Amino acid sequence: EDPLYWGIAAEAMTGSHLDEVKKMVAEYRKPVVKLGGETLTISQVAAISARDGSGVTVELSEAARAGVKASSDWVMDSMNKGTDSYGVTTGFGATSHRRTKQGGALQKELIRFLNAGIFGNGSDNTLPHSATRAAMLVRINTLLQGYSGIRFEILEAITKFLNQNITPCLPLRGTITDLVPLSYIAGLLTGRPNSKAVGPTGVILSPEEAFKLAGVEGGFFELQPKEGLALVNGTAVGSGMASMVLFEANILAVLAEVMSAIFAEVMQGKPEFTDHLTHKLKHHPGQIEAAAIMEHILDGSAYVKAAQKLPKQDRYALRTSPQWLGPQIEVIRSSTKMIEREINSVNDNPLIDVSRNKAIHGGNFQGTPIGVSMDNTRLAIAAIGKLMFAQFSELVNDFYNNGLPSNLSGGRNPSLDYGFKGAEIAMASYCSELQFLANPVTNHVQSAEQHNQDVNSLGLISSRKTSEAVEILKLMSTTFLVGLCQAIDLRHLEENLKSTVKNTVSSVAKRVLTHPSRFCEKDLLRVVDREYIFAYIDDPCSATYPLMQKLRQTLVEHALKNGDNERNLSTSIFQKIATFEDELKALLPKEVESARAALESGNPAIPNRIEECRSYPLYKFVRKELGTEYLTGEKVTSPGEEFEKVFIAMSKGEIIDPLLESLESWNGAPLPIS
Amino acid sequence: EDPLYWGIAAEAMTGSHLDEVKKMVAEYRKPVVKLGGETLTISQVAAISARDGSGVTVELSEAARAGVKASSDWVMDSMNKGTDSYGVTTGFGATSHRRTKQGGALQKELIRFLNAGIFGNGSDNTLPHSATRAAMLVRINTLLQGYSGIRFEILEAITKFLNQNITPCLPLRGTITDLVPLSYIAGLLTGRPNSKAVGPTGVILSPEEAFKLAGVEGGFFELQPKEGLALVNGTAVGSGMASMVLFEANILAVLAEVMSAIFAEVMQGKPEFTDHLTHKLKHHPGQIEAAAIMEHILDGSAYVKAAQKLPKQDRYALRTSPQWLGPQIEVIRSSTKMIEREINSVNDNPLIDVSRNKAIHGGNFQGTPIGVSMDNTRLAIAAIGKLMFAQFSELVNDFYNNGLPSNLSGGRNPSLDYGFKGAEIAMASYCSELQFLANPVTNHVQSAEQHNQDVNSLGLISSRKTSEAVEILKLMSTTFLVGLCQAIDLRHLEENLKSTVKNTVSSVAKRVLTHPSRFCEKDLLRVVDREYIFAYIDDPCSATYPLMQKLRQTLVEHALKNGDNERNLSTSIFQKIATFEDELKALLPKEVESARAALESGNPAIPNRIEECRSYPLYKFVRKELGTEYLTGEKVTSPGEEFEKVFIAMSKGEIIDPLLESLESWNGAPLPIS
Ligand SMILES: C=C(c1ccccc1)[C@@H](N)P(=O)(O)O
Ligand SMILES: C=C(c1ccccc1)[C@@H](N)P(=O)(O)O
Repeated sequence: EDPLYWGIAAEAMTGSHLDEVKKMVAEYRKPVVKLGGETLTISQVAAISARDGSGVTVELSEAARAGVKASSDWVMDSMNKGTDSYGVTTGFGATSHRRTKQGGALQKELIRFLNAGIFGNGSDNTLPHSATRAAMLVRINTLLQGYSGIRFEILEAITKFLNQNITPCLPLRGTITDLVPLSYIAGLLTGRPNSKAVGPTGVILSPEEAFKLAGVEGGFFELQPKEGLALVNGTAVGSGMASMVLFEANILAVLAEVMSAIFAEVMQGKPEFTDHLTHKLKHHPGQIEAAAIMEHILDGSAYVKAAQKLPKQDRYALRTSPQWLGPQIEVIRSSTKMIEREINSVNDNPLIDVSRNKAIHGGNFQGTPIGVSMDNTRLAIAAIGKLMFAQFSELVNDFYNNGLPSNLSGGRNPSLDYGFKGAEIAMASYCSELQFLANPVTNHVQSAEQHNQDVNSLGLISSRKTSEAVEILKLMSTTFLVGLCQAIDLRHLEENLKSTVKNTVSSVAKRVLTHPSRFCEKDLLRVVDREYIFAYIDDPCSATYPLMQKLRQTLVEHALKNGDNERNLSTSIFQKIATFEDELKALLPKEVESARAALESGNPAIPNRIEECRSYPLYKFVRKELGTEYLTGEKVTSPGEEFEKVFIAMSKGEIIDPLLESLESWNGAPLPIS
Repeated sequence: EDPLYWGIAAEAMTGSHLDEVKKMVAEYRKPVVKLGGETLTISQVAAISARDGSGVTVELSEAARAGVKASSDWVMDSMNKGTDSYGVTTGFGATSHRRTKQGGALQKELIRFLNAGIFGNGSDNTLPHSATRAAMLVRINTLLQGYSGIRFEILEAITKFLNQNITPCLPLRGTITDLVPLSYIAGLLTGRPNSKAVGPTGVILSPEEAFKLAGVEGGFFELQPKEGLALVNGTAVGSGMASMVLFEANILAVLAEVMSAIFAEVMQGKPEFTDHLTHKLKHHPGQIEAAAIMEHILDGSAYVKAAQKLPKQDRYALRTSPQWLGPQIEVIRSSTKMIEREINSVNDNPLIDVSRNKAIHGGNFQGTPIGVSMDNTRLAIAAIGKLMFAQFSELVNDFYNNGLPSNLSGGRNPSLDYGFKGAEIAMASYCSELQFLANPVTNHVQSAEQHNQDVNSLGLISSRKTSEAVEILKLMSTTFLVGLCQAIDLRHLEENLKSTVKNTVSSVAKRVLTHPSRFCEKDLLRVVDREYIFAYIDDPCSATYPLMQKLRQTLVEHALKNGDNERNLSTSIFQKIATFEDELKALLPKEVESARAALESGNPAIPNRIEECRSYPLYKFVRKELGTEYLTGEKVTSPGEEFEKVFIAMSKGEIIDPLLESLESWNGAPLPIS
């Protein structure tokens, strides 16, 4: 039926990406990660990788013990029968013609010469301790399947190091994917003299102190034949970090879908761009899901529903966002499956097949799935950030943001409030560096190790660059999300002040215009209805702003059509202009300032419509739970001070819950075509 | 004084880039290229490379004959003394341990196994015949210095092939820089059975036919010891093409400087951005020259001088263009010097030093100067095109082009004329592909030829990508230059129609406004002076366009300040509005149409100010000599039809003369700081 396992691979790509993310989040928060060599998820690797006191613990399946012992015993019995085994009685790699009977000394030597990394002083050349934990977890998962020929006791010791947050120090570079950095795990286990570890609070430990604080009894391990090679001959570091990167990339792809919808909300975009017919007719599932998610947010938007009771299309960053995000999500999802197979693979060599009484030589250490998926994922991250840069740019440009202030300036005086202009330049710098990062790593392969390794994956180098790309995407997402919340509040200010202007224009009209000028009150209010508040509200009665000009234009046009009644000063509309303009100038500025002051005090005449929006949890989280403040030149607070709050919260995973809550009433299908 | 030749290298970088270009152009057009191994310029290589009947001929310096014979004789005498010489009695490259006494068969075999390229059918895998000519010229120049040990007769035969435009067919790929493609020159010379050549009209020739049409007498050459290796062991193909690319890149850099100034002219930019103080204070000579060149054009601009007799700063694509272009010009100039040294180098191995009675083994075949200069030059080409894309985008956007029509639309009805919108999308596609091409080639080095060639330059691959970049820059320059000429004509239309509107508004004012409304004629004309013609001229009396609205606003504001005189209908300014508006509506549309029709017939009321501009030669060349037409929706002609004229002319070098003429009165210094 499925002898090459294509079909079981296809099965994992069914169901929505969002449900996959919901499962990942639930898996991440489980208190125990039980390893049995076969069920490791990127969410479990991400959970173990954290060094933030979540309390997650690792436990080893007792079901693997028998297979582990069988291959360990097999190798030891092979050593005693005098047989010639690669990596056991022979040299390594291109020098495998050398032979020896000192199996123990051979493995000791293996770790010694693989300790060829460089740390220097400080931490710049050190693998992040979170990544080292991920690699430890993943190495255990490989060795547990019973094909590697290493004692279960060593796996238990690595488990204690994880559960006590005692982490060996690994070099950042030195691997083409992972012998050298993995040798620094083995060196801790053998107590090498240069081996160092870091405790939970950051203190450097000797191997002795580390064993002590981890509760590993029995002294340092003396590696038995093949045991050094089983520890080092795998892709655990590259795939470990790729899991951490993919966990965050998946969640950020959902954040990008939702923020594209909040973007549409505050831009007053046409929700038609999410119509299921459009996306159904292209078949791409990423684009169909993306449209449906944004459709869900917009179908529960108080802005859209308000507009319904009262340019045919938007620019690409809004209208084509489902077409744009769709394929990036498919890449991230497909890359995730590839990494999940890699972290559950037997990446080791040779393999001990006790059932056939032999060792199988092969290339499962070749981390191509990591290189390929990380290269492809990094390009997709860059495409997500380029869209986010385009959206941000639209949002802060008054040419394109449908009446929002230039720069999303917040204060009363636009000459002393340039809003997000600095943040916008920084968004360009983020986006540019992201497009550089989008270049591949895996097309830079050198013929290595005396040309024995004449192809090699560069997996971990690629994972490291995708991790950098993810951090930049977080800087962009933070900056965008705070911009969106500012725009939300500006729409709130806009609708309240617009009501005040309309009430004042009407009341002054009903006074000074009684004779036949009564007819033009409807036209004067229409001037207010159609004019952009932020084009004039900082100085509403200024003669050079559009409100006074167009009100006066309305009075003039009514007088010109007023006929012979215009010839009698008693019924002349033109003769009412200066009275009207004086009366409005006398009352409108204070009415506007009062309503604004009432809004700033929490007493708006019209409540903030975000509160009735499916997108409310993200706004509430940013503005109310984190206390991120509305940004104004009338205060000293910088945009960066507020970015910090969201960025630190995003990096602690606190965005996940409000992100998912905005979608929790979605049934996973697009709306009927209406 | 200068024992490492840094100082003589520094000397070549003095004087202006423009004077260097002027010399290059004069050198290109000389009727004879005399090679003596030491004076080859990129302009001579470009001139020889052409297959367009310019009649340029190659002649060999008789002064080199003695050195050539001496090393040829030396090698033959070495062969007869039984001595062991690399490439003469030994195998090649990584297999140099093999030995033989059949020197002739060794060189025959060398050409045979180096004929390892692939052509297929058609021309896609064939080196362009212009590049093959460049490589032939450059190979002669290396061998003429007397260090290679090859007969002068063979150089004379290649000279005949050049002077009769008989060109051997070379494969496009196969070289890491140039044994394989150079072996197809040697194969023609030895009459190999697969060897093919192309005549002047394109007919494929056998080696026999080629020798016949070239007038090479004496039959095919039988290579003597070392002669095959001297033919193939050089960088001639990479450096040959790099010369052709650099010749055009230098001229296009001057076109970019000048077009940046014409851009400023039609944008009504502030010529202050070229002020010498600004650029002097940065020391960069490329930026100082660039500013001074643009300053020269602007100081002789009738637009600027007109504006003088009657926003403080421009956007970056205009204001920072000298800062942007400066370093690209320095890179192109420095790369040119590197290639000129390479095409005059003894790139061969081993070298025969008769003066010391020995062969010198070395690495002069290592084409790093080509790879490095082409990689650096390609990045600079991309930066020039990115600026040109930014400038074009500004020019066709009515938000930023200071009153020019959106899309530079040309016709009477903007709803049926979308101008350069298609060209603008194509400019984005050019710019994007250019930014891709900007990636380096020389960071993709493979350890080659059984790891004997474990570093290699990839020079020719880089030259090929820079050549592609140059072609794209030509597509952008063509499209930009035709856009600039359209804008020039639109400023001509703008000033003529604006005069017509002002005359009509004045004459109707002086009639229907005589009572005290005489005072507002000055304000009404000011409305015309300050309003953008193209914001209303397609329908000048439309009530929704700014002209009628603001004229009416002027009459209303004068009536409001007219006081008690406004209360008597005899002296009421408001009572004059509908008369004025009716009178203007009756006369202005036909006055405008008449003046426009008079302009289209060559009878403008105001001549085209381009005629008094230092930039006039480029406009005259494009619009009048090439017959490139003003683009309008009222005709069937496409922008591409007009692009063709300029692109084909640009590729024939016909842009050079008008380009240089626009600068011919420049003394090479910036203006005094005033
Ligand atoms: C080449 C290898 C190696 C190199 C250095 C030390 C230990 C092993 C192993 N990847 P293998 O291909 O399994 O022999
Ligand atoms: C390695 C070389 C070679 C390879 C194939 C054919 C002929 C020569 C020469 N570049 P060289 O380094 O001069 O020996």
